[PDB]
Amino acid sequence: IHKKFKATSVGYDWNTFPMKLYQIGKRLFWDPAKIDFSKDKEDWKKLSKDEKNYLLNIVSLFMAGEEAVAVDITPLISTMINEGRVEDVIYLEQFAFEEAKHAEAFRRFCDSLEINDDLTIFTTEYNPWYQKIFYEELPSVMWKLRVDPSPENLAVAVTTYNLYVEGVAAESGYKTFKHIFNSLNIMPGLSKTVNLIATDESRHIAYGTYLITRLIVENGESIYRKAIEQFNKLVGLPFGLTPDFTIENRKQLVNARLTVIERALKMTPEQVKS
Amino acid sequence: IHKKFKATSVGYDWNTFPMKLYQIGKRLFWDPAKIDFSKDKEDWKKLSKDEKNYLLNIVSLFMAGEEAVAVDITPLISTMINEGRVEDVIYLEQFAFEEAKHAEAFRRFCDSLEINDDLTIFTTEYNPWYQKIFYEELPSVMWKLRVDPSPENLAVAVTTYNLYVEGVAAESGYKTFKHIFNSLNIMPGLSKTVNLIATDESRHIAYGTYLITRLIVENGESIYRKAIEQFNKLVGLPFGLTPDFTIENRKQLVNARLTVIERALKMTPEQVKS
Ligand SMILES: [Fe+3]
Ligand SMILES: [Fe+3]
Ligand SMILES: [Mn+3]
Ligand SMILES: [Mn+3]
Repeated sequence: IHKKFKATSVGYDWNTFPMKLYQIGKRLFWDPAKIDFSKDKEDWKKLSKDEKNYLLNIVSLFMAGEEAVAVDITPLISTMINEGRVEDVIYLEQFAFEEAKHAEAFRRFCDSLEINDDLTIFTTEYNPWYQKIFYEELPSVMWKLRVDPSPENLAVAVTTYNLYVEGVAAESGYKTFKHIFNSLNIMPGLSKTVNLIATDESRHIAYGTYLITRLIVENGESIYRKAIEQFNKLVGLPFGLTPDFTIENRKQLVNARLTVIERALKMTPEQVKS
Repeated sequence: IHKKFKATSVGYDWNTFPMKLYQIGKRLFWDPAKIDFSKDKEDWKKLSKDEKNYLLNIVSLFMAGEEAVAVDITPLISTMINEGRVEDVIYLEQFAFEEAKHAEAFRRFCDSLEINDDLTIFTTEYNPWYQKIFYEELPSVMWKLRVDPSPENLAVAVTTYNLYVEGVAAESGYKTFKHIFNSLNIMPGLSKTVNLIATDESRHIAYGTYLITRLIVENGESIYRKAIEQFNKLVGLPFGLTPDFTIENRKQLVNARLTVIERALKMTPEQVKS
């Protein structure tokens, strides 16, 4: 409709959280082209058949997700347009630029390893939980904002997107990447890639926290129940990795999100919003 | 719906035009924070009352537009999601990141000049053509893709967005900025800003050309008539500037777009698409 421009009259609120993360994003901008993968292909040929299978599996998980989160961001951006929160639109529009840049980096790392075949037999067949969330849950909750931009749908969207996918699932793979790169002294180019992607996820989960906490302070009693119901619905080895350890961290990250969610309760909207 | 990921199976087409501009965008990335505005405020106090009025006017025009083009990009991105063109989604999602970064740079330049008042009395009252296009035309044609993602609406959208707004209107202000900064030796910080924004518009009009030419090669007979009807509907001093000269360039840029539009006619889809 464009009845009034928030940049001409009221201006930009530079002290807001989505704008301060918007500064750090362009302050710590990194180019995947500068990341050299010329030695990763040598370390790829020095790994066993099973270690290459699990590494290709977890890389296929992120690369599948980086594209999905880059195209499911559209209803959240359009919802913020209908909400008039241009500052959120400015970051959420960058918040996807780092996501699309992540999908490029993994595809760059895959093409650097001569990997020219299909990786769909990793996103569905080997782990159906990754099919349930990204093929069914994430498209349903995000694109529900297109037809219903209600606050309760925003909470259901952000929890299925910034809390579990980015704060729990994406971070668990980073800790999995932490024990693969540091213990074996392999994949320095992907290590530079992950350390730059994990740095982006720091601002990604930060705004996701700010968005969900903003809903638990504007509609605390109703948003919290939907944000927890959705978070309870989502939750329902080589390289020297223990299966009881990765599950411990992903449950430790799940516990790390329940704290920051309930932290928003009984908080004044002045303490987080403007 | 997320029935199939274009990044897991078929992969990314790195040789396509939206991906090659996606490389240059992150290759020539510039941070508006590094641009120093400490001497622009000194040159602002050395301009007459009318020269400051026209400079603030044309700056208020871009800053108003940079926000509008950053929030009207959402239907075009969602249309490319429904079209499955993830490569276009990757650039169009960056293509807005440079736009939101432009809206920041102008607001940074305005805040650097102590300009703390409203600029709405420049986007509507002084020039109603800027009200007709950005308050009525651009929201209508872009958000018509949300309800109707037809090829004819894409042409009407891109012409009202990448052809006249970015290729003609935005470029005319750059040529206007060309005669203001070079003839008077003023505003070096904004000169660094414009030269970096005009460099971004090079990739912006390039993809806009690629998108509209792709429609004139996939549906040449129907898209061209709508792309021209819309382009004919859109078209319907201080600093040593001549009113007959800026109109000459904006008509020269209008003529520069009719050539590249009709250039797409009688061209094989193999010559531009994949
Ligand atoms: Fe993220
Ligand atoms: Fe542009
Ligand atoms: Mn990511
Ligand atoms: Mn621009």
